[PDB]
Amino acid sequence: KERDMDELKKEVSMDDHKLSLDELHRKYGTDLSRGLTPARAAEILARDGPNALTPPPTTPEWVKFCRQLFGGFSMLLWIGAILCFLAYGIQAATEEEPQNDNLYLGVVLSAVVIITGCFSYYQEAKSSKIMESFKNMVPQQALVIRNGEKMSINAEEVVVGDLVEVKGGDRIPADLRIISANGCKVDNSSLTGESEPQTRSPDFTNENPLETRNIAFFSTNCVEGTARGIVVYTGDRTVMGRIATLASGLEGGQTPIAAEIEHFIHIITGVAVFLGVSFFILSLILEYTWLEAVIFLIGIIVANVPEGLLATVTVCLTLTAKRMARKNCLVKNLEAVETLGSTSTICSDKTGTLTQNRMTVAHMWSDNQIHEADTTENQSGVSFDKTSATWLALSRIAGLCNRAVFQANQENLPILKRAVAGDASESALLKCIELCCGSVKEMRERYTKIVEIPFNSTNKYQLSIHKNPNTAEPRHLLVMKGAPERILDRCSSILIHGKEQPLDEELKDAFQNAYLELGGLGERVLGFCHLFLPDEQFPEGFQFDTDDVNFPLDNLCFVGLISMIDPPRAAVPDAVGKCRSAGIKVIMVTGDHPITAKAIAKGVGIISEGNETVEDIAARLNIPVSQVNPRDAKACVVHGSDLKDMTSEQLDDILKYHTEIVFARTSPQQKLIIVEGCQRQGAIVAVTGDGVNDSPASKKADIGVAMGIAGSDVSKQAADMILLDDNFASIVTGVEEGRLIFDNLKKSIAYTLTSNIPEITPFLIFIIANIPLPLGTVTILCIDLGTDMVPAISLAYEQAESDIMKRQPRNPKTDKLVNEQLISMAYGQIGMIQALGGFFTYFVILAENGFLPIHLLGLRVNWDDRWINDVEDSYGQQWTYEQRKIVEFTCHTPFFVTIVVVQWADLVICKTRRNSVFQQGMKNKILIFGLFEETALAAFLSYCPGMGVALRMYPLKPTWWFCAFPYSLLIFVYDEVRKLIIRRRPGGWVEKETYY
Amino acid sequence: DPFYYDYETVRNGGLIFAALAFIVGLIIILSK
Amino acid sequence: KKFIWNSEKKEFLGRTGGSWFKILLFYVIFYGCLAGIFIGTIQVMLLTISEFKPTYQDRVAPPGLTQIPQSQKTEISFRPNDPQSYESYVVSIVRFLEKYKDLAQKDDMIFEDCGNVPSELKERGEYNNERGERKVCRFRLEWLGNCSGLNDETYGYKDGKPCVIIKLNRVLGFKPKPPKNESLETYPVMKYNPYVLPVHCTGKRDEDKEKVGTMEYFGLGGYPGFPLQYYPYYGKLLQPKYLQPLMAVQFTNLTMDTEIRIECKAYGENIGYSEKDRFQGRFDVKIEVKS
Ligand SMILES: C[C@H]1O[C@@H](O[C@H]2[C@@H](O)C[C@H](O[C@H]3[C@@H](O)C[C@H](O[C@H]4CC[C@@]5(C)[C@H](CC[C@@H]6[C@@H]5CC[C@]5(C)[C@@H](C7=CC(=O)OC7)CC[C@]65O)C4)O[C@@H]3C)O[C@@H]2C)C[C@H](O)[C@@H]1O
Ligand SMILES: *[C@@H]1O[C@H](CO)[C@@H](O[C@@H]2O[C@H](CO)[C@@H](O)[C@H](O)[C@H]2NC(C)=O)[C@H](O)[C@H]1NC(C)=O
Ligand SMILES: *[C@@H]1O[C@H](CO)[C@@H](O[C@@H]2O[C@H](CO)[C@@H](O)[C@H](O)[C@H]2NC(C)=O)[C@H](O)[C@H]1NC(C)=O
Ligand SMILES: CC(C)CCC[C@@H](C)[C@H]1CC[C@H]2[C@@H]3CC=C4C[C@@H](O)CC[C@]4(C)[C@H]3CC[C@]12C
Ligand SMILES: CC(C)CCC[C@@H](C)[C@H]1CC[C@H]2[C@@H]3CC=C4C[C@@H](O)CC[C@]4(C)[C@H]3CC[C@]12C
Ligand SMILES: *[C@@H]1O[C@H](CO)[C@@H](O)[C@H](O)[C@H]1NC(C)=O
Ligand SMILES: [Mg+2]
Ligand SMILES: [Mg+2]
Ligand code: NA
Repeated sequence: KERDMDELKKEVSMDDHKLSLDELHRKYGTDLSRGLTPARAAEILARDGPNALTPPPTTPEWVKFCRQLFGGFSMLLWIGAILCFLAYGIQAATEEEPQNDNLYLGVVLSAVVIITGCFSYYQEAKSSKIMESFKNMVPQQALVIRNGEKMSINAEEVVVGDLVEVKGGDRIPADLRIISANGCKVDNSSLTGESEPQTRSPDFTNENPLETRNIAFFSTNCVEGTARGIVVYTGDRTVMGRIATLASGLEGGQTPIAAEIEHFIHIITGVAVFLGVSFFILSLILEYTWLEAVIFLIGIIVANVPEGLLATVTVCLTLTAKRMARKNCLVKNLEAVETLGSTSTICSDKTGTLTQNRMTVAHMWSDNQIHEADTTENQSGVSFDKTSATWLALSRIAGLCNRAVFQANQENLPILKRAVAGDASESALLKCIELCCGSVKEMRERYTKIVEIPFNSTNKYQLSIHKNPNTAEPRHLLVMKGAPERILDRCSSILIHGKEQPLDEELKDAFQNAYLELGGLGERVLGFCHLFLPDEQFPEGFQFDTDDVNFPLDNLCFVGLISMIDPPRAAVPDAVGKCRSAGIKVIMVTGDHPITAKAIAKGVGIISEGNETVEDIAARLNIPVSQVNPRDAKACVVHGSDLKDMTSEQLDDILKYHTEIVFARTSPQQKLIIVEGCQRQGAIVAVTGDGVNDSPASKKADIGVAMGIAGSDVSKQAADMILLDDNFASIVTGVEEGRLIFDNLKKSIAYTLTSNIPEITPFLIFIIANIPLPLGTVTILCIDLGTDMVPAISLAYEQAESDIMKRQPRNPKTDKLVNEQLISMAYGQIGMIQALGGFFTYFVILAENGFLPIHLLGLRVNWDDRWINDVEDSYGQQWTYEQRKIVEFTCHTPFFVTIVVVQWADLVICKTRRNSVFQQGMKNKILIFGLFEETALAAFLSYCPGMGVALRMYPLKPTWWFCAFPYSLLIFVYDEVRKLIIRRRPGGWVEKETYY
Repeated sequence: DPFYYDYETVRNGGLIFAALAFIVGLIIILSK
Repeated sequence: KKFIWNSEKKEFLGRTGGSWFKILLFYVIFYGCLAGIFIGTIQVMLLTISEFKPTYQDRVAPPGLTQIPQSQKTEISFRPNDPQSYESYVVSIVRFLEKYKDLAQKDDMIFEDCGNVPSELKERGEYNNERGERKVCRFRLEWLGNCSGLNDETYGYKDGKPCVIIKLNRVLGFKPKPPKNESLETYPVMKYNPYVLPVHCTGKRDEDKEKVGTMEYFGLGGYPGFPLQYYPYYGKLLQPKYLQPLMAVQFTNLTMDTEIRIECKAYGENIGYSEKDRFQGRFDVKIEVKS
């Protein structure tokens, strides 16, 4: 019945917050100013569980070890091993003196799967280990009022229905129902996604508990002020608790790379069973009984299984993952590194992921001119002109009249990431003055504050009077700040380049239009003014006791406006542009206000400059929005209030007809709905988030991208990729590597798939022509698991033949990893030439030793026999058993060498899919060593003292090393001219049939 | 006799070549 | 998604008709060129070898020593009474010696009477074709006494005390060199050390050597070996219907109903041995005349 549980969790949350104080206290049975008695608290403590989310489901290490021994590729090698032991049992019990080939091969295949499992498991475990070193869970205590007394206890020791007080800086313990607040502003950024610090009022405001102000939430931190509240939800029942539990209980899906592996195996086994079955029937038609035919069937089918391709593909993915870890782009999954390259739609989170999630001074209005300060996360943008007296006055008003200061350890920290105490706005102002105005320490103590006036609840304004230490005027300096609509009512003078002017409407109206520019831009504006008090009417000894009119509220001198907003990260704009260049649909998904989300989207690249929304067209035409046609607007903003009242078809239409979509005010569950809707299109979706709301979206997506520091722990665990550096450009690096390794994998696969033809064809003609075995099993193992390992791995180091960040995302149903073109090239043409070269070397060796190639027909009947020591060759000679068998093994060895020789040119041609060998060039040093090591290793396997005794690999006469050279040259020439025609004729014959 | 092949010299040369090409490849991946 | 068989827009098994024809034609021409290339190179390879001599002859350095009853495991198990028990042996013996009858060697243009006494080697010029088809020295069945007879179509052989002739592996240009007169303990043999390749049989351990009581050898003129007048061999092309020397070995005093091992080792300087090939130089047999 877990289906019903997950379904009841996918629904949006509900509440009873909208209740009178008497009704809430009667429902919960709790005093309003004293809470409850401690015995009652302990009774609820041992009633439902401590206030802490139940730990995640522990994953034992033996479970995931066995997991890495299975899947799809490893499963194929497993059935191969099982078939080896099956054929071995049939050969053991049925015939005299059976051979131990199938048994050697069975144990070897089993070992391959086990070793690959150990390697892959060690990699995934390494990533999980460095991830465990990131849990910096600091036990935080809550301030609870019980029995009429305040006490700080463990957050787990908190229960339902009791008074809880929170101070500005304290994290909200559990979900509270605000009962009495005083200037309280909480941060709901990690949960609902609201950027600016949302205030919390005890009075019920919105039907939606997320938008209301009388509710404190789990994992939300009180920015400023103090507040009181009764605990309504506790533990997992909390909002973020149900969110985390939902994220853990969601499906992960099938990665595109794994699906491609499945398709590859389908074709491999398809042709394997076709050849095995048709040859089984052929063998029974010839003369072989059911026994021998079954053995041949298993041999042919298992031979068509790339034994070494598992490890090579795994190591390829591991190498790319290594590069991901070097750039602090960790992947918890070994194959999630590829998912970026297959992505075609990125559902990004705004606050925290796209933006820096921090209020920062954006623009200023000085001398009737707008000045854009540097808003990057590391200070690398343009700086304004800081040389005018207007800027000095404005910066002094900001640095002096503000309730923001640094702390004790804020020394060796940058001006941005350092900690500030007080309001978020005041923190932004303090950082801007500490950055573009020198420092604020000596700047604030130089003007000793006499009397201050903090911000008022109504008719907002913040002012203060300071002493002026200038060596020209001893008059007092009065400063004030506030909302522009509040400062325009308390001003008459205007500052311009140093001198004052009246409040002339010719420039005052310009001030209003500039205010509308900054406000309509999704920013919060604040006006700053100051005035010199007449020292003749207020001497240097008079104290301006704050009770009556001692400061001229009007006739002040306004200097300029100072706006602020959460800016996007540094490489975020460029990165977004890159993703749109690669052909990826960037969709913003957030629960923030639309007025800010639209501006941020225009600022990052999700909304192009020129495109208009469905509302923008009507606004431009001064007509109702119901008149315009949605097809005329390429972009659209979707409000969460309207998203709840939607069907699947409507969302499908929204996505299909609108290229730039901005989902705003979306609940966490609705974020999951957005991701599922994008997945219904059949495309690959990637979700980049940070808050707890992005946990289900990152879990259900094909790949979740979380921030290493600015992201909540829940969404960081439910994601598949972590950015320890929080650099969004890593997404771009990701989509580059995914496609890169994908294409390289194609190459690396084709290579190993090419050697299968010369590995099986000797046995096939051994069955047809009844000639001695041209290629033994041990030599085949020396090829698949010996020499070709380094060339196949070096093929993963291949670079981009063209700009991959220019092409569109691969289509899932069209661009498959392994298609008929790849098989037509490897199994059809190249592997064929390699097989012919092997047979050439075979016939050459046998004919030169006295067995003419024509004389070998039907000779296996007397060859495989161990007692016929007088087999007549072509020159009338009588060959004993071990003599001709020595020739057969000294024929298997150069056959293997021949395979290496053709693999030289095969590696070179597979290195370049479309470009030429001369275009790409042998710059891949790892590949060069692949050829050198492969060649030297083959030579060692043939000439080491005792190879013919241990591996039955007898030494070779030097002429055999040249028996395959023309075949390799021909392979290289044919594939080179093929690529040449692919270049000159990018039409269809040489491109749609061979280019794989 | 023409029925005797100096397999020892060929094997020796094969081993020398197998060592030279391998160490040269090691120098290849080490561009310094 | 696996019913891509056909459609009204022309597709068969996955692709159209015109595409199937284009691909089939390309593969036919491609594979035709590949086959022609393999055939041309294999022809060049055929032109690099001669017709009168194999290029490499080192893999047959130590000559073998085979027998007439090509047993399944070099074992001779039969019944001295049941004629069908030893039919598989006699059949192969008669088929082997069918080319040694006096009627088979009747043409004087291809056969040459070597002699009743083993003489020196007979070198008939070089291995080229400048000379005509060389002559082959005759070897009548009468040389193998007590194991040839003048029987009918079926060679009535020995039921009790069987016969097992040995044969030296025919090798082109091989000149047998018997051991020097300084024989390093070669198991009593005749003093005809210079013109015959000796072959001596024995048991294998203290048990087999005791069970096998007496052995009688038969050869050209009565010598246990191969005469040098029949060597060297000049290939099947220049010497067709060639008859290599034969030498019979009979085990008179055997312990019936007991499997005993016999090792017939051929001695000589140009005769090597091998611990891996029990047939190179030496020869093994497991006789068991169960009554
Ligand atoms: C009754 C009658 O019996 C008479 O004896 C006969 C009779 O029993 C029939 C008997 O046939 C055997 C023999 O040909 C050997 C033959 O090996 C082939 C299949 C079995 C082996 C083990 C082998 C090496 C190669 C090996 C296959 C088994 C399959 C392989 C592992 C396969 C691979 C799979 C892979 O993944 O990589 C390669 C390709 C080929 C392969 O490498 C090749 O398997 C056959 C089943 O031969 C005997 C000599 C005597 C007398 O006449 C008497 O009266
Ligand atoms: C071949 O077999 C015959 C038997 O058919 C052997 O002839 C016997 O020889 C012994 C001496 O060894 C005589 O005492 C017997 O009288 C002979 N019997 C007959 C019927 O002739 C003959 O010895 C055998 N030949 C060899 C070389 O062993
Ligand atoms: C042939 O072998 C037999 C043994 O099968 C020999 O005769 C035996 O001699 C021992 C004494 O050494 C006696 O104890 C046995 O009773 C004898 N058995 C038979 C059946 O006679 C015989 O001497 C051997 N003959 C030759 C010529 O080697
Ligand atoms: C039967 C076969 C071997 C003959 C085919 C001719 C081949 C071997 C010749 C024909 C044209 C030649 C190429 C012509 C073009 C290029 C680009 C140039 O900037 C460097 C030389 C290079 C890389 C040549 C290499 C050898 C080449 C491919
Ligand atoms: C196409 C070219 C550039 C590749 C360069 C590698 C070629 C030239 C090398 C690689 C392996 C080499 C062979 C290595 C082993 C043997 C055995 C040795 O005792 C004699 C030399 C001989 C017969 C070599 C001949 C040259 C050879 C084929
Ligand atoms: C070998 O030596 C013996 C005497 O020891 C002698 O009778 C015989 O003729 C010699 N044979 C040869 C070929 O020298
Ligand atoms: Mg293979
Ligand atoms: Mg966020
Ligand atoms: Na996932």
